[PDB]
Amino acid sequence: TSWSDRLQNAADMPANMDKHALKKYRREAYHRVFVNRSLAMEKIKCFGFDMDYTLAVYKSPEYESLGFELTVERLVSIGYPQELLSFAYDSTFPTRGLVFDTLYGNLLKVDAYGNLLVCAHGFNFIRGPETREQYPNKFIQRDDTERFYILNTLFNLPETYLLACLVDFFTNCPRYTSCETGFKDGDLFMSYRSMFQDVRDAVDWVHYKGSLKEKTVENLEKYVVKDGKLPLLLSRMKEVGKVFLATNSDYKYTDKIMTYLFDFPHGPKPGSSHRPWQSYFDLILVDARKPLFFGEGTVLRQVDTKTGKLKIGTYTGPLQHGIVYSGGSSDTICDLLGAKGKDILYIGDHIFGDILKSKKRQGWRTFLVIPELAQELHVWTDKSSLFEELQSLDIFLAELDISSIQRRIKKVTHDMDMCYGMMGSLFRSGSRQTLFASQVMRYADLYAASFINLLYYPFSYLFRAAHVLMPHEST
Amino acid sequence: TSWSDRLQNAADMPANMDKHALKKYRREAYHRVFVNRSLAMEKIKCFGFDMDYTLAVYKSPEYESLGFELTVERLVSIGYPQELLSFAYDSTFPTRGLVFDTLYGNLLKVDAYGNLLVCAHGFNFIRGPETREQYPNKFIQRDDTERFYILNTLFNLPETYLLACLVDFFTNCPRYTSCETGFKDGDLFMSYRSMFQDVRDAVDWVHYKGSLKEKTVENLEKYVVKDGKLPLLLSRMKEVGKVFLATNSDYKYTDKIMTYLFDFPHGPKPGSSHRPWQSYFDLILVDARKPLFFGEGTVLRQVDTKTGKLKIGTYTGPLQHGIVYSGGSSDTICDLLGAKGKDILYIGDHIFGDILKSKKRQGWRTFLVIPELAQELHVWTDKSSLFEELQSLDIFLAELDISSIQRRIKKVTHDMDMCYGMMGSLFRSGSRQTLFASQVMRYADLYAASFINLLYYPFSYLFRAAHVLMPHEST
Amino acid sequence: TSWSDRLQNAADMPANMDKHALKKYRREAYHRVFVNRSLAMEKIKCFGFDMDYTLAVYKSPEYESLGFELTVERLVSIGYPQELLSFAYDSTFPTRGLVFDTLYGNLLKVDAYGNLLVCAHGFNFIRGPETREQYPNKFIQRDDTERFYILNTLFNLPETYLLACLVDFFTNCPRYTSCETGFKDGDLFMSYRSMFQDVRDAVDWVHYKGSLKEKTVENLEKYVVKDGKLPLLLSRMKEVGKVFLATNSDYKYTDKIMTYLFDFPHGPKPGSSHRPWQSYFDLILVDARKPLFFGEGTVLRQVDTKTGKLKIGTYTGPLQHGIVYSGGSSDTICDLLGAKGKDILYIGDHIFGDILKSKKRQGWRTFLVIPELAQELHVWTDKSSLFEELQSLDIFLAELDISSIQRRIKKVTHDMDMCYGMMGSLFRSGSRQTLFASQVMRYADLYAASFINLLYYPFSYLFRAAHVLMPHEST
Amino acid sequence: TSWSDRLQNAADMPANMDKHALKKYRREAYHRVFVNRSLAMEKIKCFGFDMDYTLAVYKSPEYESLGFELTVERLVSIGYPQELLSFAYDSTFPTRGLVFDTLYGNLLKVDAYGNLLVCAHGFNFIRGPETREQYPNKFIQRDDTERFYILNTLFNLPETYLLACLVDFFTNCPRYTSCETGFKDGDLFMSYRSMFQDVRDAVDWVHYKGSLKEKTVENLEKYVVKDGKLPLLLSRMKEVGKVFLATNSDYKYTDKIMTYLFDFPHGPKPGSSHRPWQSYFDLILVDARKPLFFGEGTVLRQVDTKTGKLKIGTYTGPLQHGIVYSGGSSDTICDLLGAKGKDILYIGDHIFGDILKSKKRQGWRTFLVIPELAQELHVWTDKSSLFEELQSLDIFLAELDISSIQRRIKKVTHDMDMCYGMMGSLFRSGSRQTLFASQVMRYADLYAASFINLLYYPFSYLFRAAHVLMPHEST
Ligand SMILES: [Mg+2]
Ligand SMILES: [Mg+2]
Ligand SMILES: [Mg+2]
Ligand SMILES: [Mg+2]
Repeated sequence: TSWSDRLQNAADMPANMDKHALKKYRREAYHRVFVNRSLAMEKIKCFGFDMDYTLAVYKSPEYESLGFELTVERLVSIGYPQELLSFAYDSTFPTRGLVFDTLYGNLLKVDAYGNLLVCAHGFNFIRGPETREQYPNKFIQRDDTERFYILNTLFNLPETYLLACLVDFFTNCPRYTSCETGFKDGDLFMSYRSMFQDVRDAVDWVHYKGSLKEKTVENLEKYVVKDGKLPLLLSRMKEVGKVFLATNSDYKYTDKIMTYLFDFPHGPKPGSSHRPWQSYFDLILVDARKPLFFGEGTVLRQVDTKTGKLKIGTYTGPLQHGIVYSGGSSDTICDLLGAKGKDILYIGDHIFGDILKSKKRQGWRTFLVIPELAQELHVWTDKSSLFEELQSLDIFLAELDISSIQRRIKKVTHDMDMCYGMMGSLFRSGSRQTLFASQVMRYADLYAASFINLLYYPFSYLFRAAHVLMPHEST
Repeated sequence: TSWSDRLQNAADMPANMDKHALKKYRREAYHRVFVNRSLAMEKIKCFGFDMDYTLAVYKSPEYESLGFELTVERLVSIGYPQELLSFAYDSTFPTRGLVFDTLYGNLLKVDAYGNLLVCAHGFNFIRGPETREQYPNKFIQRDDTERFYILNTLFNLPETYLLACLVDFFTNCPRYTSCETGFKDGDLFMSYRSMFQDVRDAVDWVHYKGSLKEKTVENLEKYVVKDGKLPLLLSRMKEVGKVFLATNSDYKYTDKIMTYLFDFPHGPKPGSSHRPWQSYFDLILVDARKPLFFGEGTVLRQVDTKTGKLKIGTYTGPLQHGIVYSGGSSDTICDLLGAKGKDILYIGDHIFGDILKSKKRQGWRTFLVIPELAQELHVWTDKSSLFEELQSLDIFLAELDISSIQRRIKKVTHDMDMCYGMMGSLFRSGSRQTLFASQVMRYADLYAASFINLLYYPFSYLFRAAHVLMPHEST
Repeated sequence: TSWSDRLQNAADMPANMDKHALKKYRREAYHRVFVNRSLAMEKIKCFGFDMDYTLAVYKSPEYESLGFELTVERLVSIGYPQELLSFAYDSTFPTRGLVFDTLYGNLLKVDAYGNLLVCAHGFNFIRGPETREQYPNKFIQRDDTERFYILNTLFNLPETYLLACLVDFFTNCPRYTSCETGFKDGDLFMSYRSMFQDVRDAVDWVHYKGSLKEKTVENLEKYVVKDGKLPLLLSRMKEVGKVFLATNSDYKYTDKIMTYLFDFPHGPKPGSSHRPWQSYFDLILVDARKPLFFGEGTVLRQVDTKTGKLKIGTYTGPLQHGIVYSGGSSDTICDLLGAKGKDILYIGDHIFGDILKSKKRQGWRTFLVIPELAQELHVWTDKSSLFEELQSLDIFLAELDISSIQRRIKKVTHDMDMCYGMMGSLFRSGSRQTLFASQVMRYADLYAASFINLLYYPFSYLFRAAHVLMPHEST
Repeated sequence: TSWSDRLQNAADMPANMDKHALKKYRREAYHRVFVNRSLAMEKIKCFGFDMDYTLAVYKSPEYESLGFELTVERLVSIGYPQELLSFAYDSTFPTRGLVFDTLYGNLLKVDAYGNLLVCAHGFNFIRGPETREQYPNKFIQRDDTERFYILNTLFNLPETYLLACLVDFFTNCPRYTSCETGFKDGDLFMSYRSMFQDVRDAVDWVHYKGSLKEKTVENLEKYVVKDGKLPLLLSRMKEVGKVFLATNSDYKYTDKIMTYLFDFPHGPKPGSSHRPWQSYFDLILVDARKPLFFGEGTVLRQVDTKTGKLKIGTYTGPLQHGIVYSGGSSDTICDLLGAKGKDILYIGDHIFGDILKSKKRQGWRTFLVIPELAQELHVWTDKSSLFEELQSLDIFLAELDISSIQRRIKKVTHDMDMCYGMMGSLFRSGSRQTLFASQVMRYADLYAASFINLLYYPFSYLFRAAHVLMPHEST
């Protein structure tokens, strides 16, 4: 059972719109909209959407495996050793949000202050004292982007596993010599940083020049979750306000994916005429280049919808029916739809490019899709027993012999985390929250396993969060 | 009653060290150490200190008034109009942490997302709808440091008032014409940004070339809080670990101020031989240039303690008795004292230069001194009635006629805030926390009205904070 | 008669090596080595070579036309109007070294101080007074690289003509409206700067992703000058010193081109065994990325000569027989061949990337190939009559009615220049030298229509230039 | 006999304005205007002037000695050893235009390509082979401004000698240990780069905070050349065009110096009413901050001529009588006087800040004052014998035993150069021109020992330079 098996379960269901069914269905955690800062839906005038892993959720692990296979094949095509071809994607290893340290070749799980929570070299998990060799003070400057790359999106799951695969492979292949910062094979030296760049280069290449889009699009049912409730929610949003798309993908890929997402023999509800996906939007903007989009952007271009090519020159006209934009900036949306930032709820999965940047730079309201939350919620509810024991121990430790009491902490956190995978939960390692968890609470006003959970809330719900108090204020 | 009147009350008291007196005295809020993240004092090996507004608290409002007077006199000396001379510092206007917007000449109180909480143009407080003229979406990109200057330290209190004074004066002086971005007087145009730079230039100048140090040092009792409990706490720290000073001030000013802070006819306790302030420290470092200190720093220099001048050349020797350093970096301290970052508790008042930077860049533990917390606590406890009514209204608003219910919110927040001053509380505006409050919770592990509150806690106390849960985790 | 018709005339000749034949053949201007600063061939220990337009001269105008055709086809493929397809390359329009001004869409010929010598908007040559509208003071800051692009290499000849073609086409096509900085077609605006970037993008694309290499390599005789005297000169250099290749091209293209350059049924001289091109070199370095090569360079890589792919990792071994390098820096050559900069004579055609940068950054000796010099010399010798009249007028103008005397200057310069082409001589406009001419004299120690002219000079010739005197020094 | 002894000889002379006296007086080399590029005086509409070492020439060696003394005293005041106090300025050591290499502590004389011509470590002149230890290839990247500082103005003559003095002193003082990059004294390390920064800091300090202006102004006759022919030339320029001042000095210093330069009991000619210096100018601009002046500049300010302070705010009015400007840009002058760049002849002594930058960035015409040219001309004319022998040897060397022929070259260049000083001529070392000589020919259209030499040329002279030919063009 993958996490997209949960999302494709609730997606096979038409929506009963009885107002008592929605209110009851909503309270079940898998379908909740969780609230970090209060938000009055009545004050939202425009709903904006990312596409990949927001409107179009790729089925796991089929999709990660395809991208891992194509990336491996690209690396062998440029000179990496044939053995890579026998790697096979394993979804139980990687967790989103890890940090690859290009100096020492470790995958790290860190908290919001860059404290080490987990450290794996290949598939060898480094325990506390040994990590102090390379990380005295057990800490990284997580903003040193020359050394550290944060694998933040579901797109990075294949490379998260692949980096571990390569470090493992070269460590144990007798042709090579392990050094602190990479591998020697005679007179060639491959630094972990060189190796990491090649992987990054290869993932980009399969997305933009290799065959991943092609293989995706010729088997959409295998790779893309489709849900009849998406065209219903979009039309319901259009009655209360404006709806826009602002995606980084190009127009040809956007059109194929979006057409499939609406490929039902009805429109919004069973019985209605099907409508083209474009009619569900007041403003369609491709090639957005977020997060640069939320600063100065690029020049506003117009897509030739017939050919998929951009018209030559900078588009100067007004919003008009039928038009598709390329490039531009967030200010394109605000001007063309007559919106201020806090009239906008932007809905996306990139904690950095979609959410953090639209909040800090423009004051937009934010909705973070976290697809793994379905499986994360399952593990967290089912094995709540262990976390409750965790919190019990954490307190009796403070009253105080703790020779053996710290041992039961470190034991209990390990086996709690293992239920999620080898890199543990996306949101925590034991009693300690991750960087990712921290940025969710900090920059996502709302979050949910799927944006579809908005369908189960009335037109003008007021999402409510608890007010926050400083220590001295609750004294 | 200023906030330094509170601190100079508890400072006139010798410390009863009965372990039941400390535990009871400690529970009184004014003397608490408040905890944002748990901290095990037993694991702290080095205590490090800022000086100004940490070890040496300047009496308010005498000191702010002196700096305001000298800054005003400097501006008139370079050409500003004589009327400035009749300005007089008013401590009830400014609150620390405001943001001056150099484009439109407004002082702003913002929350952590840059949402406008208060907006004053001179002494005219701009209400909601009118702020939308200049701030559509009622938001600023608080990291656009070319436009926005955050007045963060107690040193900025005089210029916080002075900026309002000037905007007020030029607005109402018939010689000038108000424009959106400044004032015209015939063929001269003074932009708010030009004017702001002159004020900043003048404050620097009185601190580093004018007479402020001179007038301070020739009347230390008038300007500097002195507390017999400081040499006691320092010596107690020296028995459990190492103690260091790392201040931005130069050695001559540091020596005068520190000598006075120890100017008692006894040592640590009444009855003991007085010792020079230098003997309370294992490492003394002046000219630190924090926050650059916490990155690459500057070259390590050695102070000629006899002359107050720096020796020529880069100091290459070891830590040795008697030596004073200039420049260097945080890594100087770690090497020379054999410490990792989390063995260090650094104690200071600069939320940015002392606390935020030492946490994000080095993983140091942090203790934030907030001198105004004494008065803030008084107002918050005494007028708790109003905040309790505030939180009641905030909830019954969510159940729902709110024509009149929002009016009682906006009324009640105003008169709550007024009890603090015209710019309201340092930590909140009504039910909404400030940027400053947010950075306290985020980067200060501990905080307190005074670092002296550490004296009332046992040698190896474990400061405990509540563990944090994401919404879906408490579901 | 193109300029590569001259070079392919002298190239069809085997070399008579009688020492009286070389000395006599050498004195003919077409075969001279011209000298800007004295150079003692005996002190040269390494000869280094660029490839494209140095060892491999592309036949004109076949090659420029092919690149123009492919670039035009690429632009139409991305959306430019079909009419572009009817453009046809005209070799009589462009002169190398022109400056495209992306603001106003003009091709400019400038002197070393950026003074305007010629200004063409499309095919309309703008005369003096009208250029003052857009260029008051008739001058450009030629180092403002955001606005001005200097078309410096023979590779830029197709785009030099194409830029004029497009400006002409849009100016006169009634679908568009000419503005100061570009063209409007309804709601699309194409700035000259946008248009220029598209041309630059398209030329790069045909070189690195389109078919230009493919079409070149499948008809080498049509496109590439081949000369039996090249393998003779290379072997003669190898007896006095070391020989190296440092080209920006990749290894697969380098191998095809170089193999053809040595494709004779003999070796160095008729009668000798043919040898592979690689045996003529002590150090072969591809992917050089000059001029970055002459600063920090890139990492040294090793080419897998069997597959044409780079081996993975950084090459750490020594110079060894058979090895081909990728990347690296000029310091790779100096270390591996044991050379200082002034032991090196580097031979190339890029006045900036090959010559200027190797002189200013490393102190290398320099040999500039100028292929057009053959035709330039012909025009300059044959029509010397007119330049002699020019210099006569220039002086009698100084003795002084010059109403009519300036008119004969401006007339005589025009018809002198026209004998070269519509953009006039590469080296001058009338009595005024071009930027290009200035950088030749300034940074090329030697220059010549072909590097083959070195064959006609004895092993240890001392190339001699006149010593330079300041005005006050000849007083 | 210093070089300002020559300039103060011709300055004690009233100007006979007989047109045959000027034409004859002019031909004497000391009073020539030398011409690098032809210039038609009739086309000059504005004459612009620097002040220091242009209108106000400081008497040598009195002035350099005063600045050396004050700089030495400042260094001892901050901690340098007392022995510095016994240094005494020696005008026979330094030559303008040397390059201090902050890595190895050498003064270098270089040519335009950065080839080493002279290399002195302290007062030890390093001969060829030993310089190869630190400068393989005998070359420096003269644009690496982090390592190399070019001492370009007469203001740098005191520090040129002082740098040698310090390197000499520390090398030979037994308290210190010489290392490749500086000196050790126990646990202090003084790098040459640290030491160089202290000297630079100290020279700035005496100019802007110490007493150099004060001591200058209270003994102007001792320190400043005064010439009755200056007010005559200025008034003659005002009849043919506009005259402006654009100096980096502030208004109070400018007024003292300029007032003295006009302190005669007559006006332009003996017998005329004296006029204030300000009446000789159409536009006076102080605080120019050249060369930044020739790019974006700073904001235009207005000087309060009564107080010497800048008025508050940005000056927006027009050119009006009596007004003095501060800051601004070269475009201030062009707009306010209605000039294009080539209507301007700017007259100054800074080869970089005044001449090179105004030519490359704005296309201004240029007049370089070189005060040492008077003495340089004397040495060059009087000892022409030796340079003529030099050029004879340079040629017979090319015909060819040169074991002994190179020895007579290296001997003859040494004793030629010695007649100028220990660092030799400003313009050459033997047969090789210096960087400085090269930038004179390259960027100064005219040059002269004094700008006063313009008085001896008729109103609309056409300064004529020989036209330049490339090698292949004179073939
Ligand atoms: Mg996405
Ligand atoms: Mg402080
Ligand atoms: Mg080339
Ligand atoms: Mg000057």
